[PDB]
Amino acid sequence: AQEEEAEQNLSELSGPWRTVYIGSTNPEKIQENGPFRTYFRELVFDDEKGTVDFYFSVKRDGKWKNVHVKATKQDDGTYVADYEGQNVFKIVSLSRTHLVAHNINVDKHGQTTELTELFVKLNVEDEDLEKFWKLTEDKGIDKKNVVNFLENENHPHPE
Amino acid sequence: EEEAEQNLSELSGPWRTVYIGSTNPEKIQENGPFRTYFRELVFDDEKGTVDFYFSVKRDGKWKNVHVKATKQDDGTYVADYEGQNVFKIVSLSRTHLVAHNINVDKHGQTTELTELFVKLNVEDEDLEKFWKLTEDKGIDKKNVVNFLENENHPH
Ligand SMILES: CCCCCCCCCCC=O
Ligand SMILES: CCCCCCCCCCC=O
Repeated sequence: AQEEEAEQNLSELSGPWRTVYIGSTNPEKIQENGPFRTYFRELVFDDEKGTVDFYFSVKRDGKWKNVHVKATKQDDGTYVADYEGQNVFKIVSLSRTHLVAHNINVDKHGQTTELTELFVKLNVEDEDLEKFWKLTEDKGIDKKNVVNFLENENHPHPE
Repeated sequence: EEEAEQNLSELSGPWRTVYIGSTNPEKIQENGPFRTYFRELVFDDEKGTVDFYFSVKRDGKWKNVHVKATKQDDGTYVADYEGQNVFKIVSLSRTHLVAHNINVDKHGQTTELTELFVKLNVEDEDLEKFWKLTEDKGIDKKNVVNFLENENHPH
């Protein structure tokens, strides 16, 4: 017998995520305009399908693009996904607060690059949303006159 | 296992805006001066102040703004930004900030806004784990980009 099945419950982890650090064996890949200079926006874990959907922004030729990539868990435990080539990636450490992964990318030229990354979750608690809503009610503000900044078609550019 | 000491200044660092509500919708609509995307906050216990670092789009262009708020003996804060402001922190932890602000603009108009902000905490253990992983893969520290500081210092 090899290893045994892993009880996986990461659904709890879906939500807003941000990129802290991304390291690379090939710096050109992460330098400005690089394909893996990805600013995470959201992550969605599905335990039924055993998938991870990545939502992130990347600048391509002085222009910002919002990308969506779906990764699928393999019986190996790793995940594979198509983005600027082929990737096999591995969650080395994941918790409600963080995420450290190792990705191996093979581009359209067969060039292999190993990347490392630290990502953090933007945790918005219920106890706090309530407190903000109450206050907002008290001050007589209308829910319609409130702007959601954690998801809007008009935000700042990291560069 | 291990947690840093609790300090006000220790809450200093990257913060992000979640929601902001207003009595005058024009203040937080596109191009409104209060449609502020927080980048960082620095609490200073000695001077009794809070420094706001945020971004706001004006005349179609994103601008980086810094505002120094000063605590009052009564615990609230004053700050000059698009008129005079009297800021009140209704709840604050290492995780969140809920606050009420009253702004009177240069023309004497009064707007009351509410806001919910959240902090981006990057824990030591996770940082070291990223670097350990990074050196295990033979990646040189000079070959790593700090995305968080870029986000905190856009343009
Ligand atoms: C790269 C962003 C998402 C699509 C490609 C598969 C791996 C991403 C993991 C993050 C990069 O280290
Ligand atoms: C409103 C100004 C008073 C102090 C800080 C103002 C800038 C951010 C708006 C605060 C809302 O909570």
